[PDB]
Formats: sequence, C-alpha cells, structure tokens
Amino acid sequence: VNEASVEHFYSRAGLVGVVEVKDSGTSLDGYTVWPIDVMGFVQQRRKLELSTYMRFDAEFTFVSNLSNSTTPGMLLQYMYVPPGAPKPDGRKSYQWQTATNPSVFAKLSDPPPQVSVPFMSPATAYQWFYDGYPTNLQYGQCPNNMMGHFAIRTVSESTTGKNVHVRVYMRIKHVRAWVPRPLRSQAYMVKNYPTYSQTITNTATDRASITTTD
Amino acid sequence: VNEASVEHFYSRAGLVGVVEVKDSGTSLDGYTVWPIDVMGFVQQRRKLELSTYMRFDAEFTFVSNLSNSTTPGMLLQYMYVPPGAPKPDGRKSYQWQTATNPSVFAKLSDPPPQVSVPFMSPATAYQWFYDGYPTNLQYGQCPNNMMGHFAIRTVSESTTGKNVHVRVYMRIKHVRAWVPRPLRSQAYMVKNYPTYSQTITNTATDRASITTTD
Amino acid sequence: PTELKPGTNQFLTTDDGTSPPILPGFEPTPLIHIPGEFTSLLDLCQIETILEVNNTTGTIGVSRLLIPVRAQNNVDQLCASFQVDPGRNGPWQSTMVGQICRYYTQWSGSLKVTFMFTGSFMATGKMLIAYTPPGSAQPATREAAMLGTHIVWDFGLQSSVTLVIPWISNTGIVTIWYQTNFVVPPDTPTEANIIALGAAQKNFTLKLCKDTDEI
Amino acid sequence: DIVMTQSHKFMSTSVGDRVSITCKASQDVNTAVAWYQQRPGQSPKLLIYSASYRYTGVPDRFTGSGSGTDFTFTISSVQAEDLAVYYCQQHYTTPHTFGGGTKLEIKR
Amino acid sequence: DIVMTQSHKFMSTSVGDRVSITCKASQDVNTAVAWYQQRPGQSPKLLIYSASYRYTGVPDRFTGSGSGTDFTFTISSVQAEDLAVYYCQQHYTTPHTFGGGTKLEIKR
Amino acid sequence: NIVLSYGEWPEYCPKPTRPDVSVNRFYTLSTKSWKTESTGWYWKFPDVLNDTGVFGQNAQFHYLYRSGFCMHVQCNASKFHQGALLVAAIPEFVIAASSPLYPDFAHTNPGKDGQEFRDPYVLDAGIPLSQALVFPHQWINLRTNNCATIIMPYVNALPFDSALNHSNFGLVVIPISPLKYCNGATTEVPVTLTIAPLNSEFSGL
Amino acid sequence: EVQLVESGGGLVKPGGSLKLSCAASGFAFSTYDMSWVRQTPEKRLELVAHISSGGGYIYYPDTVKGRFTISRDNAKNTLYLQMSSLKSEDTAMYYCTRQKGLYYGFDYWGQGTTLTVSS
Amino acid sequence: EVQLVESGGGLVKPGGSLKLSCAASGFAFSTYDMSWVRQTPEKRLELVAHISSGGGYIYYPDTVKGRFTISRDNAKNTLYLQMSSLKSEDTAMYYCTRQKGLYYGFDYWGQGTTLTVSS
Repeated sequence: VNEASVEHFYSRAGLVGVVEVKDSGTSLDGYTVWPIDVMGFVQQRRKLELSTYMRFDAEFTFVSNLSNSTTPGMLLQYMYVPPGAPKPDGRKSYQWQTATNPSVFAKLSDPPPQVSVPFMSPATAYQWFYDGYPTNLQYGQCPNNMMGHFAIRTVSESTTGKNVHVRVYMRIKHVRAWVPRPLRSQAYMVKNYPTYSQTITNTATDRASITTTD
Repeated sequence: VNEASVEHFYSRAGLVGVVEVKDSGTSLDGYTVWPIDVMGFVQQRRKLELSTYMRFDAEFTFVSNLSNSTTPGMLLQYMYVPPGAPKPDGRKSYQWQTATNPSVFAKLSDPPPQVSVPFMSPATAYQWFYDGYPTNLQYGQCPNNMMGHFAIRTVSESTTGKNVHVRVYMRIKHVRAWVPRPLRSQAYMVKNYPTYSQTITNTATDRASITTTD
Repeated sequence: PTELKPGTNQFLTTDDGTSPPILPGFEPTPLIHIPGEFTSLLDLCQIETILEVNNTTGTIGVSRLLIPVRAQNNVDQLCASFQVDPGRNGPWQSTMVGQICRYYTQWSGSLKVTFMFTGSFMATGKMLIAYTPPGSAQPATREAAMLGTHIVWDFGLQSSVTLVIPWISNTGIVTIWYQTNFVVPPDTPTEANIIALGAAQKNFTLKLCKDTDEI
Repeated sequence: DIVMTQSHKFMSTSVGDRVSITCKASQDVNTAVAWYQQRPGQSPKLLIYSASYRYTGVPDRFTGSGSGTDFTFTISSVQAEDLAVYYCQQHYTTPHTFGGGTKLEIKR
Repeated sequence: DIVMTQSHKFMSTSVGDRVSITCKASQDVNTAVAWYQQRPGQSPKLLIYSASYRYTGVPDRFTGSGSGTDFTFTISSVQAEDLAVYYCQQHYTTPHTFGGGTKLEIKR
Repeated sequence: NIVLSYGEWPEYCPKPTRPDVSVNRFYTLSTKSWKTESTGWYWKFPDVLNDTGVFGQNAQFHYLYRSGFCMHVQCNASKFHQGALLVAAIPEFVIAASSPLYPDFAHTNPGKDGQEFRDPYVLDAGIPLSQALVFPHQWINLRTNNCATIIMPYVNALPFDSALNHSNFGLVVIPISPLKYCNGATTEVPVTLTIAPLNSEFSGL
Repeated sequence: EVQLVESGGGLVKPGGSLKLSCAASGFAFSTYDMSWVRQTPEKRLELVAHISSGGGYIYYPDTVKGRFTISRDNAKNTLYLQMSSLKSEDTAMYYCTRQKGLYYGFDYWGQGTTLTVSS
Repeated sequence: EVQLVESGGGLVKPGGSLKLSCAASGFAFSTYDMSWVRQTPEKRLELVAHISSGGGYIYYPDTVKGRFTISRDNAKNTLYLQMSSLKSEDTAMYYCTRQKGLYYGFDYWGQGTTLTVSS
C-alpha cells in the first residue's frame, strides 16, 4: 500500500540519455552539449504524461569510461549551462569559464560525480500539455520548461586519441503531481508532438467471438 | 530577494589565472611564479570596481594535469610567498624551503589542493581607487594591496619531460563593500590604469529617430 | 580514525542518498494552490472506466465498447462473457486498473463491475448475470448458472446494476444470460446495447513495481 | 613548436607507377596529420587527414597510413593530374605546422 | 569505421604447395578477425574466426595466426577445392567490415 | 445531479477588475443536431466566448484574466429514441494530426460552432476513449436523464493568463452508443449548450 | 540440417519499397541473432542490418539508417526486411545469415537473392 | 557551391597597415571556424590567425602576436584582418580558409591575395 504512492512510483533512478565526446577519430571536435530532455526514452515519457502538472527536483550522475570499459585517470569538465545563458562555441571558447556556470571537475578514476538541480521553471509547476500558441510549428510548445544543457569537455590540452563515452542518470525527488491524465494507447511518431499514425491499433487483443473465453 | 545581496553577488568561484611550468621543451626552467592578480580578467574586474572599498578573505584551488589531460602521480610543491618576502631565483634556490613560506605538497593523482588566505592589507580595507601619489608612473597605485606570489615547482629531481599546466580558482568569502561606484562604459586599454581610447563609444545603441520604437 | 567497509565506491541505481545543491541561494518559484492533486495511484483504480467486452475481429472502433442485445427469438442464450483477470490480456486492457496493473507484479482485492442499458424507454426484459468462482468452467445453461451467484436484472425498473466480485489474488468468469425475451411495443428499435464499467474496491492493493510491455 | 620535416624535396616516377612519400615528426603527434595537394598556381586542396582517413570526394587511389612520429602517403597508380607539391600537417596541437613540401617528377 | 585492407588481389600457387595471406587493420582490433571461403557462385562459408581458432568442421590444413593489426591465414597444403575468394573481417566493434577479397591462382 | 470538478468551487484570488453584473448571465450557443451517423463535438473555451457578448469585449481588450465556468448540456428527445452520450471536460486538451505536420488552426480554436472529431475512438489526441472517464464527466442517457451539468474551476499553473493564447480546457460530447429510432420519428435529436462564467476577473486594459 | 531461404528480391524502380523475407528450419530459431549482408557487383561485402535473438537490440549502419527496417517473428521462423527509398547503390544480392551473438562470425548464409534499382 | 574571395592585398611600404577582407557565399557562415594562411616566396606555409565560429576563441602565433587583429561578422558573411607594423618577412600571399573546429584540416582555400612590403 506504500508502493502505490506517486512519490514512490516515480522514485528510482534511470538512464535519461547517452552522450559521447568522440575527439579521436574522424570527428576531432572534442566536446559535446546535451540539452536536458526527460522525455528521451518512450518508456519514461509514458509514465510522465500520466499527470499534467508536476513539480520536482532532480539529481544526476555521470558514469564514464573509454571504449574499452577501461578507466584511466584523465580529467573531465562537466559544466551546467543554466537556462538562458549562451552555449560554448568550441572546445576553447571563453564560455567554458565565466563564473556563473557551475562546473564539476572529476577524474575518470574517481567514483561518479553527482549533483542536484533545483526547480527551474518560472511557473509554479511544469506543464507536459500546454494548449495554445506561445505568442503552426508553435502550437503546443512550453517555452518555460528548459532545464539547461550540461556541456562536457576533456581538459587535457590537445587531441587526445581517446573517445570517451558517458552515461547520464536522473532521479526525481520531492515530486508532487496534479490533475491526472489517461495513459497513451497509440504509438509515438515524433518527439515534441502527440501526432499518431493514420492506421489505428486496437487497445485489446481480439478473440474469436463475443462468447468464447480461452 | 536574497540574490541581490552583495554577499551572494560576489559569491561563486571563478578562474583568476592560468599558469604553466613548462620544464620539458625549449624552456627548461622548471618552475614559475604567479603574482596574485584579482583583476586578471576584464569580466571579474568590472564587477569589482562597482565598489570602492572592500574587505574579504580568499580561498584557492589548483586544478592540474599534463598536456594530455592525463594525470599520473608526480609530486608538486605549491609555495605561498607572503607579501614582503623574497622570491625564488631558480628551481633549487634556498628560498624554496626556509620556514615562514607556507607550502602545500600534493601529488597530481590527489583531488585538488585548497587553501584559505586571510586579509593581508595594512589598511582596514582594500582600495581599488587610490587618488594621489604614493610618495608620473606612480599616480594612482596602491602599494598596500599585494597579496603574494604563489610560486610553484615540481619536486622530482631533474628535467622531467612533462609540461604541467595548472589552473587557479578563487572565491571570495566574508565580503563587505563600501561606497558604491558606477560601472565602466568605456573599454579598457591597459591593466593598471583607467586610460580609455580616444574615440568614444556611445552607451546606448542608436535608433532611427527620437520617435520610432521597434 | 576510521576504516572502510567492503561497499565503499559502488554507485547503486536506487540510491536514496544526498547530493550537493548545484546553485546555492537559489529561490524556486513558490507554490500556489492547484486543484486536483492526487497523491497515490490507488485512487485511480477506484474510478470506473468503460470496458471493451466486444473486442472481436473486424469490430472497427467505438463499436468495441458495447455488447449488443436484441430479440433473438430464443429464451435461454449466452449473450456475452469475459474472464475477470485485470492484468491478463483481454477486455480489461481498456480499463484504467487494467493499465496500471501492468506496472506491478502482484495485486489483490475485490473488483466492481457496473452495467448500463441504452435501450429505449419502452423496452422491457430480464437478464440473468451469473458469476463463476475461479476454479470452474463457465456454466452450460442457465439452470446451471442460476444455482451459483447471480442477480436477475430487469430493464423497465432498474437501468444500472452493480456486481461486486468477492476476491481475486494475482480466473473467474462473469456471464450474461437471457432470462426472457426482449419485449417492445410497436414502433420501437428492436435492439439495445449494454456497456460495462470496471473498477477496483477499497481493499485493492499493488506490489513490487515493474516496468511494462504496453509500448 | 613542432617541426614536420619531409625527407625528399623531389621524387620521380611515371604514369601507372606507385609512389609513397613520408613525413617525420619532431615529437609524438599521435595520429593527427594531414596531406595537401597544391597544383601549380592553385589553392592547395585537402586530401587525407588524421592518418588514414581521407576527405570527402578524394579519389580512392590516394591512400595514407601511419601512427606516432612516422607517416606515409601512398599513391597506388600515378596519373598525369598527379603532378603537384605535397605537404604534411600537424594538427595535434596549436600552432599548426606544415612540412617543407614535396614535388613529384614524371619522367617519360 | 575501421577498414580491413588485403595486400594482394591475386596470388598464384599449385597443388600441394603452401600459401599464406595477410590482412591489415586500420587501427588496433585486438585479436578479433575472421576469414571466409567464397567459392564461385556460392554463399561464402565461415572458416577461421578470432585469430587462430577455426570453426567446427573446417579441415585441419586451414590455419591462421596473428594479433594486433597484422594477421595471417595459412594453407599448409593447397588442393583443387581450395580455389575461391577469401575475405578478412573485423568483429572487434560495430559496424563489422570486410576486406577487399583475395583470389587464388592455381598455375599448372 | 451536479459534478463539481475536482471537488472545489471557483473563487477569487486575493487592481484586477471584477465585472460581475452582465458577464454572469447565461449564453446560449447554437444548437447542434445529433444524427445517427454523427460523431462527437468539442469546443475548447475560453475560445467560444471571445466574439460573443460583453464577455468578448472584456477578453479581447484585457491582457490577463482569470475565470471559471458552469456549463449545462441538455438534449430534447421523445421517449421512442434510444442512445447515450458521454459528456466530459478535459483540461489542457491538445489535439494531433493523423499522418499518412500539425493541426490546422481551424481545428485548434473552432469558435462558437464547435468541431467534429476525425477519430472519436482515440479522441484525436491519441489517448483511448475507454479511459476518458478519468476526467469530470456526466452520462446523458436518453431513457433516464436529459441534462448534464458541470462546474469547472480555474485550473492552470500561473494565476492569470491571456484568453487569446492559452485555452484553459475543452469539452467533449461523444455519442458512445449510436442513436436509433423507428421509422417516422423525428430524424435529428438536437443538442444545446449553456455556459455562465463564474467569478471572472480581468486586468491590464 | 539447416535451411535459410529468402524471397521478394527482384527488379524495381527508384523510390520503391520491397520486403525481403527469410525463412529458416532445422534449428531453434529464437536462440540466434540474425543479420542481412549485401554483396555489391564489385563483390565488396558490407553489413545491412542486425537484430538480437529476442528482439532486444537492432542495429543499422549509418548509410541505411532510417531508410530500412528489420523485424523477425519467432512463431513463424521468419526474418522480414522492410526497405524503401531505393537509390542506385542499393542494388546487390542480399544474404540471410545467422549468428550466436553480436561479435561472433557469421556461420550460415542464405543462397541469397538479387536486387536491382533501375528505370 | 562555395566562394571564398578576398581583397585589399597589394604593395605597401614598411610600417603601414592594411585590411584584408574575405567574403563567403554558398554555406552557412556562422557555423565554421575561419583562419588565414600565408605562403612565403619559398612556398613555406605557416599559420596567421584563427577565430572560432561564434567569436569565442581567437588564436595568434607567437610571431604575429599583438601585431595583427582578426574579426568576423556573421551578418555580412565577412572575415576581416587588421594588420599593421609590416616588416620585411610579412610579404607572402594570404589564403582565406575554413574549418569545422580547431583541429580539423583546412578544407577550402581562397584564391589568395599577395602582399608586399618594400620601400
């Protein structure tokens, strides 16, 4: 009876997205920027749309290693670009320092970094469904949900030969949900819009007749 | 209403300067001395000149690694030369030991060193604007603001082949500000003097007429 | 002066730990009262949602929600039947409790099933709704059904009726029999349609969260 | 800086032949190197960068290989259009640096 | 991707002889490689995979060895049935990649 | 008899003007005809009142407002007709497009004349209809009751928001069990609607 | 012993779509990963698509990525390949293969079916 | 397709200053880093200056450091080079190039313009 609570139901930490720097091979750029998308996986998306308005603090962790699952010591800079501030142009761009961009310097050898993001939205809660136009690409888009981009880079000075994979985990604390919504039957087409395929799929799997059971 | 406080406004830690030992290539010297300059970056300089007199304790951190962003264990000596004591001549100079020069011995493998400097000035507060001569190069120079040079060197005995970059972060605690000053419109020419370019730049971006808006 | 136990540096996926605030002295936008806050899924299981009892082949859509009933010129016949497992694939997939019981390995508790009658105001008849305990096959003919649990439901008087099933654990059958012919005065549509509504009672419980296959 | 020196200021060959040029690094550059095609009176084009990989559109007869401080740029089959000056680059670190140049010779 | 290049588009031998083919890797593949037998007008069969080990049922005269970026596939005794195209594979990472192919020549 | 949405009465939020007076009167929208073939309708107000009455004179010239609605739907049919309707008020109702790409603006804000569903089974929002009872709803069952009434308070994240952009919610009428009538009876059963905004406010003339 | 057969291959014009279906018998078909491989007229071989044994993981090379689709049915012992928007280079003969994992070598190969993209 | 043109180059006496301006069309010009390269009469090539795509980072070699200045305008699709205090060795032809990053090779090269420092 305590596992039906909305607080426990959203509890556990999960994989929000996998990003890669890849500075070694044909792509030498040497950093990456990962806009925070909680909807990333269609499984995590279908449990969120259950509720229309929800207010929660997030907590992150970055599990990193090379392509060998081998983790030698080499330094990484995890920066958090808050919503409304400019993004880094290139691996040396002066945005990588500033002041106001909170950063985390962690070697690979260390156990994974961890950090806690507060509630960033202007409105008193997030909205997963916003009717009406922000001011037809525009229809139903919340401008106020952006949580920031978590730009990453490897401090070591020039062109290491090592592509560094990294995984990003999220978990939701202190969650509070408002008016409920029925779960989605139809498959998803694209990320930001509900649009569903022409051909409809039934909700229940058919049987022989209105009568026969099993 | 708590993010407008002068204490929070100067809070966050930032990059005061980047120094390099470079004992490997054409320059074999093997150490460096970095006079503490809070004004180092024109961004941090424009927020300080907001206030004329201010009194604060500082706290430092040194994030170090090789040119690969690779951090093998090798020993470093971070020494702090207090204001008014002689500087090291060369990597073996007897100043590197003495007594009164507080030092920090930290391997690269360890997480970054950290240390807390007190308030060093004779006067009850720093002065970012000092009129009048200390006794025309002299005009407007505070002799009493020197905070010390943070000389660094790598203990390993002779000519390692490794140039070691190092970054230096500062954050300001317990700050107290006095009489306010308007922000600087004109661009900076040189470090220690206000001197501004001949050609003046307007403060506001012009429009078509006194009338039209947007 | 401490020692480190064997479990030091592991990162455990369900951590329930603490973490540094990334932006100290930041002020979230304060709350205001928003109506409707729901604190637990176990209230949603208690609201009734239309059930697909039809779900046959080629039934297209929005016609799958209702079971047809007409004058079949036969006194004792089996109108429709469906087993009572909420989680198991079948009719109950269209309910609510059907869906959020795909997210939990085990459930329990009583269920409630409600019927409506859409037919015209003049029509009259009798349906015998009979429930079979989970360890038995569905009845042969009503004389076997009326011996078990049942309620005779009459149109002209009672337009909706509720059948509480006693128990389910983690199977049972409810059938709908014609008790009498379907009788109507002249100039009236001859066939009605019955819709069903599933819901869970108060004591329904869930256990051991698990992610689902629906998608 | 880091100097990229090429061995031969000139090399001779004929059409249909196979020629391969080297490059030598002042220190360890890892795999970062690039090879350029400068035809007489023309802006030098990009061919092969970062050891083996070749830029989009470069014909397949142009190949390269190497690692560390020793590199090689291989022409499977020489043609007439292949006469021009070649250069090797170091993009491993700033500042970038180019080799002294190598000029082919087709002797008929 | 990672390119597996074979040195020789053709090799010649006779019955009873001994021939060995190489393969060259764009970068370090560890020991993962595989060698295939494609007879004319037939689905290419598996022979030797992961350096030395050979698949179940492959005759013993087929051998292979190597490590790192340099591999070898050795035929102790050539027979008549041995004429076909050979390929080397990289299963070290995704995506998999095949060599250009090598065709034997029996000259009588 | 009456369904208070989410168990609350709409109320003021303690200088915004309170019009009271003549924006508290009922408005009677045009009468939709429910045939045997017809499927669904929806409205999505604050929209429907933007043109009509003195209300639209407030909502067009004010930059912000707060409001709440009392809506009443009744269906006149003789006793020889059968069939049933589902009436539900679904907050934050965002529609979608079918694919073989966004919904045309005529489908987003229909106006006082409502709109027809393309796919009532999925609501044309993608969610199934069987579960749409989770929203505040009332059954109009032509052998029992002919009227359905709902009071929906002001539900939205911000205290105030503009009427020309964010449409606070929507309303659906879906004939779940189709209408049948014996020969000679009137062919169409009319459906009418009535809305009476409660506790409205406006600001920023 | 074992049989891998395929169908559907044949001449087609640019832009069209065609479903290659592979059927297997002689082994337990849910226990093996499967893949497609196409052989260009130069006999250069390259991968096409990959699916896990139980449908967990599906991999596409960068060229065919998003243009094709692969699926299998453990009940019908079939392997389906849905492929559209055919360009010039999409012509080659397609083999239906079998693996025990991601990195194992391909042990069996269907007899293969040709495909041709032309006006 | 793509066009990199330059201007301003020409004979000049020691000490003077000259603005080489490069103009581009045929691609999105704010998404690429840019650089200058000069080719000595011996055809020895060397770097001149570098700027990031959005103006974040600007790099100068040690020789020209402080003597030159580089800037770009994403609105005008131009790349400006302000260069003063010309010595003898500053004569060479200057190419206007394009990159995708710091360490990528230079894919395009302007036709180049000469520069000459003499009495």
